[PDB]
This record gives sequence, C-alpha cells and structure tokens, in this order.
Amino acid sequence: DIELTQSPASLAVSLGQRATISCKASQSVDYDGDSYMNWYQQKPGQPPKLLIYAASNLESGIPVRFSGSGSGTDFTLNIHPVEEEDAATYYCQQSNEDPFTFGSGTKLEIERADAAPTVSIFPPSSEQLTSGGASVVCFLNNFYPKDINVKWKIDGSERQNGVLNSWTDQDSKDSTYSMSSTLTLTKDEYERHNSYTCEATHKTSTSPIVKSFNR
Amino acid sequence: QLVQSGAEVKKPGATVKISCKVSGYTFTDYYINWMQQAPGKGLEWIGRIYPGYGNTKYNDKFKGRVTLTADTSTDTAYMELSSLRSEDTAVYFCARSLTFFDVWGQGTMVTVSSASTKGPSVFPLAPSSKSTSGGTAALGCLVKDYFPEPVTVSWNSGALTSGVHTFPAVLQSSGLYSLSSVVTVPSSSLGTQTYICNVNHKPSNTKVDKRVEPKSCD
Repeated sequence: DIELTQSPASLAVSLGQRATISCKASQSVDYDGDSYMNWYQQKPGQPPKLLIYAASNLESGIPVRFSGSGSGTDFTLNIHPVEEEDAATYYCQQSNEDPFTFGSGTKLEIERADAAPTVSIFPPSSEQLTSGGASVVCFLNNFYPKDINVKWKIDGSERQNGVLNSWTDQDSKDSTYSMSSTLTLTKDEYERHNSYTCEATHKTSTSPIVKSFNR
Repeated sequence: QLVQSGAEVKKPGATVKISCKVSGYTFTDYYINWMQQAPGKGLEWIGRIYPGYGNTKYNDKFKGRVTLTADTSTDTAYMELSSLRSEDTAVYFCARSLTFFDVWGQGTMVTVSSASTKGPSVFPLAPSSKSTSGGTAALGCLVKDYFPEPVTVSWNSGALTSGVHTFPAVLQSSGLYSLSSVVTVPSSSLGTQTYICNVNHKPSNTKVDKRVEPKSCD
C-alpha cells in the first residue's frame, strides 16, 4: 500500500498570508502523462470536496489562489489570500495503485486578534427544578485564542465534578471560538447553597472574568 | 446525480445496508466507491465496485465485514457493513470514480449504539443576571438526553437569528446526546420581548416550543 505523508499536521496563519502544505507518497504516482494525486477540502460536518486532481489541475469552480504542484513523490498545495472561509482539513489522496489512500490531513486554522469571551450565566430553569435536576450554564462566546479555563464555585468553593464543557468549531467568519460549561447538581444541592459563579481564565485578562448570581 | 438512502440507527452487532441511486450517466460505465467520515474526523475509503461486472475491492480494515453490490436494473449501488460497532458511527458517501474524481452522494448518517431512540428534555437557560445595569444578556435552551442525532433549533419560529449559536452536541457517557442553543440579546429587551426556542427531533417525531423567561426575582 502507498503511504501518504502530509505535513504539517496543522497550520495557523493570519488572513491574507500564504500557506503551503506538503504531501509525500511512498513511491512515484506518475502514470499515463499525469500524477494521480488529488487534494480535497473538508469543512466541519461536511463531505470532502475536490480542489486539485492530476497533481496540478484545478477543479472547475475552485479559485486560482488554490495551487497544486509536484510530481513523482513530492507534492504541495498552496493557498494565497487565506481567509476564515478556508478553515478546514486538507487531505491528499493517491489514485495510482489500489488501494486508494489518503494522507492524515493538514488542519488549517486561522490566527486573529485576541478577544475576551462574553460570559453569561443562567440559573436552572423552573422546568428542570420541577423534576430532581438543577443545571447551571455559562456561555463563553466569541473569544480567542481557544485556550480557556472555566472554574465553578458554589458559596465560594470550587466544584469540579458534574461539569460538562463543549467548544464550537472555529467560526467560519470571524475565526473566534465559543464554549459552554454546564454544572449539573441535584435539586437538593442547588437549594442547599446560595452563590453560584463561573470564572473564566483567559490570556486576555490578568484576572478571570466572573459571572455570578445568588439564589 | 447520486442519491442515497435515509439515516440509519443500529445496535452493536447488527448490519446496515446503504443505497446509492444514480442518474444522468451510464451506471455500468464507472466505478463506484464508498467513503465514510466519523463526526469531526477525516475521510476513510472503504471499497469500490465495478457496476458492469460486480467485481469489488475493499480496504483491509473492512475485508470480511463489508459487501458492495449493485442492481444495474435500477442504477443503484449498495454498501452493507456487518458486525457494527460504535466506532462505525459516521456519514457514509458513495462517489463515482473517486480516484478520477468526481461526484458524491449527499451522505447517509449511520449511528451505532446500545442506546435507544429518545426525545430530548428541553430546559431553559434563564437570561443572565446583571449585577450592574445595562449590557448584553445571554439566554438559551439546554436540549438534553436525546438519541440519535440530529436535532434542529430555531428561536421565535425563525424570527430571531442574530446572535444565535446552536452548538455541536456532545455524547454523554450515558450514550445520549446533549446540546445548548444560546442567543445574546440587549438586557433592555428582557422586560418586553418573548423568547421561545423551537426544538425538533425528527427521529422521535418530537417537537417542543419552550418559553425562556427571566427568573422570578428578575
């Protein structure tokens, strides 16, 4: 089996800058009069879409700013005016000798100005309380970089268990990240205490952003 | 055009058979390949069939576990995957001549899990308490403990679109999915504007419209 070796595993550039990714095949893919190497772009939750085939031929519809080069074993995909729109994983695939094989892919991420999260805290709903549940939610929206820490405090003391965190994909337009932190307690635990706060530690501030309410 | 069969839900050990109906060319003339993609993961080739002869070739990962067939009579190709495991959860695509490009089906989501189909509970994420006057408030709905994917969320019957974020669901250790759908709004609107999240989980034919109101103390 031909092995496809892509590098780097991930790229991080600012909008407008040029980027180059490499794909090396374990043996020459040159046949007929062309190299059977294709590049595909896969955006989050989407099926892959072809960019280049025959190593350097652009699919109809693809901009000039996507350029494929190489022959034999060394191939490259270059993207000029990089934008948020280009945020995806790029795979190369060889079609010279079966089985057809894909590279591990190169994840293109964009850099931007650091942005402090907009933090919102939500007390448990009346509906959830009617049952035996009580979840406290904090939204940490439109921040950068992705690296962030959330700490939950109940009456001033940290609570580590019963928290679920989730990060959105990098925004397709402004290249920011958002995250949700849910602290689930029993109805009894919730009513037993008064002060609930989530503290967001991000490089944008020397001190964590604090949002809190008292029951 | 390549049109695939609907989404599938299967228990571990079961089998799934996905269909790929073709039109707009001579079906027997081109190889049909299938490629799958686990949620937020890359692309993985599974095998090809020669519709003319019915000859096949499979990736080593699936050899003895996948069967590809076709009915030239109705220009349809099939992928059957047996001894299903949770790792098989992925969108499955058929593609005509993937090596020499070109055309892809829309994809078929197959979810494999010991979990059973279930409608979500929809809890309000009450408008954020503001210690100081004037700002932005966040509110939403927690759409918890459903199976399988997907669910759709709108706000005020699609009237409210600005500042809405419906997050990718997380797969809880229980085997059920949970997601949040939030919106940021001016704090000043909380007194006067009604906010309802409209949740639709078609797999369980469940539809919920949940009013998200300020806490009684607010």
